[PDB]
Amino acid sequence: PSLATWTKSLRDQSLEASIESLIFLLKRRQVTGDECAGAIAQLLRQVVAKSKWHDVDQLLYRVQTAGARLARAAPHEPVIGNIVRRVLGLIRDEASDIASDAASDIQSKSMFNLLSVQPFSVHALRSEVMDGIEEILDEINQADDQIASFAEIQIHPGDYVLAYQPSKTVERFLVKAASKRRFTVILASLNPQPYAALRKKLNAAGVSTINLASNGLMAYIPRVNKVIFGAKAVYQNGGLLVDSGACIAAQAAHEYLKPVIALCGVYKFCPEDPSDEVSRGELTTTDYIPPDLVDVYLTNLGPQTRHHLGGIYADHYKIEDIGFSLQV
Repeated sequence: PSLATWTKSLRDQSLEASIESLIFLLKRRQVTGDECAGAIAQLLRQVVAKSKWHDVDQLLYRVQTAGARLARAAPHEPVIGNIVRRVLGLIRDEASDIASDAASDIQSKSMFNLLSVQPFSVHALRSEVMDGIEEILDEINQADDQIASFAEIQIHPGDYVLAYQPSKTVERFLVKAASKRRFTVILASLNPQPYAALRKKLNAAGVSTINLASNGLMAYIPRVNKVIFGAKAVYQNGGLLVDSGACIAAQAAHEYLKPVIALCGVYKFCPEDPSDEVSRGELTTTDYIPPDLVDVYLTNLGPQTRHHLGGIYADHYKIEDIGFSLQV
């Protein structure tokens, strides 16, 4: 019924009931975007905790199967797959004291041993994985603030900043910047007053706000200093998944030498190349921005260029967990 209600039935509901409730939320689309990322992490944590497995191989299978089901419910949401792969990667990492000693190792692996009083080895790994998943959850929750901590670096006094259909991440970024900078924000949407709350918050902070006519976006871009977008996803090639019409704004910015900045947390980094459907823009209307149109990827780790992306992907993903689509 609600994500909040779903969250606290989690620990005293059956695993299958929790998975099915979340599936229900995803399909009715009550749960959307980045709060979806956290929901996946919490459900996967419960899978690690409550499902039956004795070896990492069966733990990996469990997580992947549950992840596949969740992904299926909301195919439009690519962050779900990212969280699943991050959890799969975490499991492999921790899988690699009592285990090094032959005596204790043998004792721990036995289901009928006085250490199993589920063999000990399973329990120790289970505990460590659940902890790591909590960390992933904290990484997800803190991403917007971490991205916003670089705002003073990105925005300078007197800047004219064009924000195209700002998301929550962009809002937190602009509001934070307002605390340390005096500048102007231009809110433009090609899809047609809007963003009254955001504007009210910005104005109180000392930031001027401009509303642009739909027709004028192309005429007015030469004025602005920089263009900022929230990315729904990032791809290995440096392409982005964005709101519809963003690609047009990106090109205009590029045409007039205006830096294009994409706000994206690493959890939104998809370890694939963009599907042809995405390139077509077919993938709730989204557009695709090719890497040539993007100047900066601003992440929780800081601003990055396309050349920096390979390192980031390698740091967070395992080759075994990528290169295939989750499927039940």
